[PDB]
Amino acid sequence: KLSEEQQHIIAILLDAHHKTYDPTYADFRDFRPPVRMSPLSMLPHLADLVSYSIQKVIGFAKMIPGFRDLTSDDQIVLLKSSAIEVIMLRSNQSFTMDDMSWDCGSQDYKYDVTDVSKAGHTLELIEPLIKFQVGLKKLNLHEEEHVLLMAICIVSPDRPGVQDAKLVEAIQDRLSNTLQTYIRCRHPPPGSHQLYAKMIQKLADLRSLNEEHSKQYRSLSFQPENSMKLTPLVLEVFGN
Ligand SMILES: C=C1/C(=C\C=C2/CCC[C@]3(C)[C@@H]([C@@H](C)[C@H](CCO)CCCC)CC[C@@H]23)C[C@@H](O)C[C@@H]1O
Repeated sequence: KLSEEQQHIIAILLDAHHKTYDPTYADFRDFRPPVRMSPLSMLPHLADLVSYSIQKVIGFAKMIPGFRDLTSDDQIVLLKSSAIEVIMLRSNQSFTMDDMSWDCGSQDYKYDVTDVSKAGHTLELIEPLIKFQVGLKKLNLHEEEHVLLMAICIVSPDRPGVQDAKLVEAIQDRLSNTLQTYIRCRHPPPGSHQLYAKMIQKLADLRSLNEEHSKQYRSLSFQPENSMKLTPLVLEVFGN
Protein backbone atom coordinates (compact mmCIF):
# COMPACT_ATOMS: atom_id res chain seq x y z
CA LYS A 1 0.00 0.00 0.00
CA LEU A 2 3.12 2.18 -0.24
CA SER A 3 2.74 4.78 -3.01
CA GLU A 4 5.72 5.63 -5.22
CA GLU A 5 5.75 9.06 -3.57
CA GLN A 6 5.92 7.32 -0.21
CA GLN A 7 8.67 4.94 -1.28
CA HIS A 8 10.55 7.98 -2.60
CA ILE A 9 10.30 9.63 0.82
CA ILE A 10 11.69 6.59 2.65
CA ALA A 11 14.50 6.49 0.08
CA ILE A 12 15.34 10.14 0.63
CA LEU A 13 15.29 9.98 4.43
CA LEU A 14 17.45 6.85 4.53
CA ASP A 15 20.08 8.51 2.32
CA ALA A 16 19.85 11.78 4.26
CA HIS A 17 20.43 9.86 7.46
CA HIS A 18 23.26 7.82 5.97
CA LYS A 19 24.96 11.05 4.95
CA THR A 20 24.72 12.75 8.35
CA TYR A 21 25.31 9.86 10.74
CA ASP A 22 28.72 8.15 10.55
CA PRO A 23 28.46 4.72 12.26
CA THR A 24 32.26 4.58 12.63
CA TYR A 25 32.32 7.77 14.68
CA ALA A 26 35.66 8.73 13.13
CA ASP A 27 35.07 12.44 13.76
CA PHE A 28 34.96 12.07 17.54
CA ARG A 29 38.72 12.65 17.59
CA ASP A 30 38.15 16.26 16.58
CA PHE A 31 36.42 16.77 19.94
CA ARG A 32 38.06 18.13 23.06
CA PRO A 33 39.02 14.92 24.96
CA PRO A 34 36.67 13.11 27.39
CA VAL A 35 37.69 13.28 31.04
CA ARG A 36 36.70 10.45 33.34
CA MET A 37 38.22 11.17 36.74
CA SER A 38 35.59 16.71 37.98
CA PRO A 39 31.94 17.85 38.19
CA LEU A 40 32.10 19.37 34.70
CA SER A 41 34.95 17.16 33.55
CA MET A 42 32.92 15.65 30.69
CA LEU A 43 31.43 18.98 29.61
CA PRO A 44 33.98 19.99 26.98
CA HIS A 45 33.79 16.65 25.18
CA LEU A 46 30.02 16.28 25.28
CA ALA A 47 29.44 19.93 24.37
CA ASP A 48 31.46 19.29 21.22
CA LEU A 49 29.53 16.07 20.58
CA VAL A 50 26.24 17.95 20.91
CA SER A 51 27.44 20.82 18.73
CA TYR A 52 28.69 18.46 16.03
CA SER A 53 25.39 16.62 16.26
CA ILE A 54 23.38 19.82 15.90
CA GLN A 55 25.05 20.38 12.53
CA LYS A 56 24.36 16.82 11.40
CA VAL A 57 20.71 17.21 12.45
CA ILE A 58 20.47 20.36 10.32
CA GLY A 59 21.98 18.49 7.40
CA PHE A 60 19.42 15.72 7.73
CA ALA A 61 16.61 18.23 8.14
CA LYS A 62 17.39 20.14 4.91
CA MET A 63 16.89 16.87 3.04
CA ILE A 64 13.41 16.25 4.45
CA PRO A 65 10.87 16.38 1.59
CA GLY A 66 9.03 19.67 1.91
CA PHE A 67 11.33 21.24 4.50
CA ARG A 68 12.98 23.37 1.81
CA ASP A 69 9.57 24.83 0.96
CA LEU A 70 9.37 26.31 4.46
CA THR A 71 10.40 29.89 5.24
CA SER A 72 13.84 30.55 6.67
CA ASP A 73 12.17 31.66 9.88
CA ASP A 74 10.15 28.48 10.20
CA GLN A 75 13.21 26.38 9.51
CA ILE A 76 14.96 28.15 12.38
CA VAL A 77 12.21 27.68 14.95
CA LEU A 78 11.73 24.02 14.03
CA LEU A 79 15.43 23.21 14.30
CA LYS A 80 15.91 25.18 17.51
CA SER A 81 13.05 23.36 19.18
CA SER A 82 13.78 19.89 17.79
CA ALA A 83 17.59 19.77 18.01
CA ILE A 84 18.01 18.21 21.43
CA GLU A 85 15.08 15.87 20.73
CA VAL A 86 16.51 14.55 17.47
CA ILE A 87 19.90 14.23 19.17
CA MET A 88 18.23 12.01 21.78
CA LEU A 89 16.46 10.07 19.03
CA ARG A 90 19.51 9.63 16.80
CA SER A 91 21.55 8.63 19.85
CA ASN A 92 19.42 5.50 20.25
CA GLN A 93 21.52 4.07 17.40
CA SER A 94 24.63 3.94 19.62
CA PHE A 95 22.76 3.28 22.85
CA THR A 96 23.04 -0.33 24.04
CA MET A 97 20.91 -2.02 26.69
CA ASP A 98 23.81 -4.34 27.45
CA ASP A 99 25.28 -1.88 29.94
CA MET A 100 22.97 1.11 29.54
CA SER A 101 25.44 3.29 27.68
CA TRP A 102 25.97 5.09 24.38
CA ASP A 103 28.69 2.97 22.78
CA CYS A 104 30.35 4.85 19.93
CA GLY A 105 32.90 2.26 18.89
CA SER A 106 35.57 2.61 21.58
CA GLN A 107 35.99 3.02 25.32
CA ASP A 108 37.06 6.65 24.92
CA TYR A 109 33.76 7.25 23.13
CA LYS A 110 31.51 5.05 25.24
CA TYR A 111 29.34 7.08 27.58
CA ASP A 112 27.55 5.73 30.64
CA VAL A 113 25.46 7.25 33.40
CA THR A 114 28.58 8.24 35.32
CA ASP A 115 30.17 10.03 32.35
CA VAL A 116 26.97 11.73 31.29
CA SER A 117 26.46 12.99 34.82
CA LYS A 118 29.76 14.88 34.70
CA ALA A 119 28.54 17.64 32.37
CA GLY A 120 26.45 19.85 34.62
CA HIS A 121 23.14 18.05 34.12
CA THR A 122 21.35 16.28 36.97
CA LEU A 123 19.64 12.90 37.31
CA GLU A 124 16.34 14.70 36.87
CA LEU A 125 17.27 14.68 33.14
CA ILE A 126 19.59 11.71 32.83
CA GLU A 127 17.37 9.14 34.54
CA PRO A 128 14.31 9.55 32.33
CA LEU A 129 16.59 9.99 29.29
CA ILE A 130 18.07 6.55 29.85
CA LYS A 131 14.61 5.17 30.45
CA PHE A 132 13.64 6.77 27.14
CA GLN A 133 16.57 5.12 25.33
CA VAL A 134 15.60 1.72 26.69
CA GLY A 135 11.96 2.12 25.76
CA LEU A 136 12.91 3.27 22.27
CA LYS A 137 15.43 0.49 21.73
CA LYS A 138 12.84 -2.16 22.58
CA LEU A 139 10.64 -0.88 19.79
CA ASN A 140 13.31 -2.33 17.48
CA LEU A 141 12.41 0.21 14.80
CA HIS A 142 13.31 -0.47 11.20
CA GLU A 143 15.79 2.14 10.02
CA GLU A 144 12.96 3.36 7.74
CA GLU A 145 10.82 3.98 10.81
CA HIS A 146 13.80 5.51 12.61
CA VAL A 147 14.41 8.20 9.99
CA LEU A 148 10.71 8.92 9.56
CA LEU A 149 10.37 9.59 13.32
CA MET A 150 13.29 12.00 13.35
CA ALA A 151 11.79 13.85 10.38
CA ILE A 152 8.30 13.91 11.91
CA CYS A 153 9.79 15.26 15.15
CA ILE A 154 11.54 18.06 13.26
CA VAL A 155 8.49 19.09 11.23
CA SER A 156 6.12 19.67 14.17
CA PRO A 157 3.23 22.21 13.64
CA ASP A 158 2.97 23.14 17.31
CA ARG A 159 6.49 24.38 18.11
CA PRO A 160 6.59 27.89 19.65
CA GLY A 161 6.90 30.66 17.08
CA VAL A 162 5.96 28.67 13.99
CA GLN A 163 4.32 31.00 11.46
CA ASP A 164 2.87 28.81 8.73
CA ALA A 165 1.82 25.90 10.94
CA LYS A 166 -0.64 24.54 8.39
CA LEU A 167 2.15 24.04 5.86
CA VAL A 168 4.38 22.53 8.54
CA GLU A 169 1.45 20.24 9.30
CA ALA A 170 0.97 19.39 5.63
CA ILE A 171 4.62 18.31 5.46
CA GLN A 172 4.42 16.28 8.67
CA ASP A 173 1.19 14.48 7.69
CA ARG A 174 2.81 13.22 4.51
CA LEU A 175 5.65 11.84 6.60
CA SER A 176 3.16 10.45 9.13
CA ASN A 177 1.03 8.78 6.49
CA THR A 178 4.21 7.34 5.05
CA LEU A 179 5.17 5.97 8.47
CA GLN A 180 1.75 4.45 9.17
CA THR A 181 1.52 2.85 5.74
CA TYR A 182 5.08 1.53 6.01
CA ILE A 183 4.27 -0.07 9.36
CA ARG A 184 1.22 -1.77 7.82
CA CYS A 185 3.05 -3.08 4.74
CA ARG A 186 6.59 -3.77 5.93
CA HIS A 187 6.55 -4.45 9.67
CA PRO A 188 5.41 -7.98 10.55
CA PRO A 189 3.40 -8.65 13.73
CA PRO A 190 3.67 -8.72 16.68
CA GLY A 191 6.50 -6.21 16.34
CA SER A 192 4.00 -3.99 14.53
CA HIS A 193 1.37 -4.15 17.25
CA GLN A 194 0.37 -0.59 18.06
CA LEU A 195 3.76 0.52 16.76
CA TYR A 196 2.71 3.88 15.31
CA ALA A 197 0.93 4.83 18.52
CA LYS A 198 4.04 3.80 20.44
CA MET A 199 6.39 5.88 18.28
CA ILE A 200 4.16 8.94 18.53
CA GLN A 201 4.23 8.45 22.28
CA LYS A 202 8.03 8.72 22.19
CA LEU A 203 7.47 12.16 20.68
CA ALA A 204 5.52 13.07 23.81
CA ASP A 205 8.30 11.64 25.97
CA LEU A 206 10.70 13.84 24.00
CA ARG A 207 8.71 17.02 24.81
CA SER A 208 9.07 16.22 28.48
CA LEU A 209 12.79 15.56 28.06
CA ASN A 210 13.15 18.78 26.02
CA GLU A 211 11.43 20.84 28.71
CA GLU A 212 13.68 19.48 31.44
CA HIS A 213 16.84 20.00 29.35
CA SER A 214 15.70 23.56 28.67
CA LYS A 215 15.34 24.13 32.44
CA GLN A 216 18.76 22.71 33.22
CA TYR A 217 20.42 24.57 30.37
CA ARG A 218 19.18 27.86 31.82
CA SER A 219 20.59 26.92 35.22
CA LEU A 220 24.08 26.02 34.05
CA SER A 221 24.13 28.83 31.49
CA PHE A 222 23.75 31.32 34.34
CA GLN A 223 27.31 30.50 35.36
CA PRO A 224 29.62 32.00 32.68
CA GLU A 225 32.28 29.52 33.79
CA ASN A 226 30.02 26.81 32.37
CA SER A 227 28.91 28.75 29.29
CA MET A 228 32.62 29.13 28.53
CA LYS A 229 32.93 25.37 28.04
CA LEU A 230 30.23 25.24 25.36
CA THR A 231 30.40 26.15 21.68
CA PRO A 232 29.05 29.16 19.77
CA LEU A 233 26.50 26.96 17.97
CA VAL A 234 25.29 25.37 21.19
CA LEU A 235 24.95 28.82 22.75
CA GLU A 236 23.02 30.11 19.74
CA VAL A 237 20.69 27.12 19.53
CA PHE A 238 19.88 26.53 23.20
CA GLY A 239 19.70 30.20 24.13
CA ASN A 240 21.96 33.25 24.20
C1 LIG B 1 24.95 12.93 20.36
C2 LIG B 1 25.01 11.60 19.93
C3 LIG B 1 25.43 10.51 20.75
C4 LIG B 1 25.07 10.20 22.08
C5 LIG B 1 24.21 10.87 22.97
C6 LIG B 1 24.22 11.16 24.35
C7 LIG B 1 25.34 10.76 25.34
C8 LIG B 1 25.92 11.99 26.08
C9 LIG B 1 24.82 12.99 26.57
C10 LIG B 1 23.74 13.36 25.48
C11 LIG B 1 24.43 14.23 24.34
C12 LIG B 1 22.44 14.04 26.03
C13 LIG B 1 22.49 15.60 26.40
C14 LIG B 1 21.09 16.18 26.69
C15 LIG B 1 23.53 15.91 27.56
C16 LIG B 1 22.94 15.45 28.93
C17 LIG B 1 23.93 15.41 30.11
O1 LIG B 1 25.24 14.98 29.74
C18 LIG B 1 23.98 17.39 27.68
C19 LIG B 1 25.41 17.63 27.18
C20 LIG B 1 25.87 19.04 27.53
C21 LIG B 1 26.28 19.81 26.29
C22 LIG B 1 21.37 13.64 24.95
C23 LIG B 1 21.86 12.39 24.21
C24 LIG B 1 23.09 12.00 25.05
C25 LIG B 1 26.42 9.50 20.12
C26 LIG B 1 25.97 9.07 18.70
O2 LIG B 1 24.77 8.29 18.82
C27 LIG B 1 25.68 10.30 17.80
C28 LIG B 1 24.61 11.25 18.44
O3 LIG B 1 24.48 12.42 17.65
